[PDB]
Amino acid sequence: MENFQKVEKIGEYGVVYKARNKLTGEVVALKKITAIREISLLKELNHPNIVKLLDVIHTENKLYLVFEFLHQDLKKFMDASALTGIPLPLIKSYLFQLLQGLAFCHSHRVLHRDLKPQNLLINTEGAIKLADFGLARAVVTLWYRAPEILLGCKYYSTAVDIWSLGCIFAEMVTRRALFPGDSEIDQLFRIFRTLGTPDEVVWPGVTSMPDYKPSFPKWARQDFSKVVPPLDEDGRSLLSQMLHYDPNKRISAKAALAHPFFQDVTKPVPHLRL
Ligand SMILES: CN(C)CCCNS(=O)(=O)c1ccc(Nc2nccc(-c3cnc4cccnn34)n2)cc1
Repeated sequence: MENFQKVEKIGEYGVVYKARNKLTGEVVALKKITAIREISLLKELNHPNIVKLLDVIHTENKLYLVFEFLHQDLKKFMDASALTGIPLPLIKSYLFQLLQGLAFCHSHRVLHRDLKPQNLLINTEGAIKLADFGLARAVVTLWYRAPEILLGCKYYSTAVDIWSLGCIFAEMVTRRALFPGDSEIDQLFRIFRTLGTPDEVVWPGVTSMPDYKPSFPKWARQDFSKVVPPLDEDGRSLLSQMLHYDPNKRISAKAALAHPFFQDVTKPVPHLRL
């Protein structure tokens, strides 16, 4: 690690730093944290929409991960685009690319588990990539947590990543977080108030989940025309399938890529202020 010089703090698994390789002049993203094996497995998991894991350094009982450096994260970009909003064509491009990244990771049996604007990175060329993948297996925000996780499911599936991405999708479109909960129960009830309290009809087996309680209030479902007004009908049908209660009914990344919404997708370049 004496080969790297910290430049600035990026965020805080561990803390992430923007650093410089004094043995190449290369700029990278440095994260300071059975594990060794799992981590080494992610270094082979390469794709255009996944932040590349360059090296793993295990020393002094400490674990350091070296990642390629990207220009800005989605949280900052959304804040910067708050006045006029991100153009629809760019929103569509970002969603399409992220679905490609998830389709790839999911085909390799790897899930993210904690997708959020903060770990989605973009560059001046118009690309977007997933970061902090698989690490989630080797104050925190609950806004993007899938309902099966909140209800105590022990062995959830790749479907949890689709739910998180759907929430991010809605947020780029409306400039408002879909389910901004500040506690697990508040998060769960916010989802219920919008999508309706789930029951055995729409979600077989839900009433027998670890944290489900017959005493839950029973709210009715709302129309998506009210949830995401500026989104056209193809966008709304796609979003509804990404937000299905039953993990088994929720659309897969692969199936989503074939949805009508993407028939006119393109790759615009963002206006980034660095
Ligand atoms: C809270 N504010 C002070 C803003 C914080 C910084 N936001 S930013 O858009 O300037 C900005 C954010 C990120 C970058 N680069 C960059 N490249 C590659 C990776 C990462 C990055 C971030 N978490 C993680 C977690 C794991 C792995 N990688 N990894 N980050 C540049 C700029």
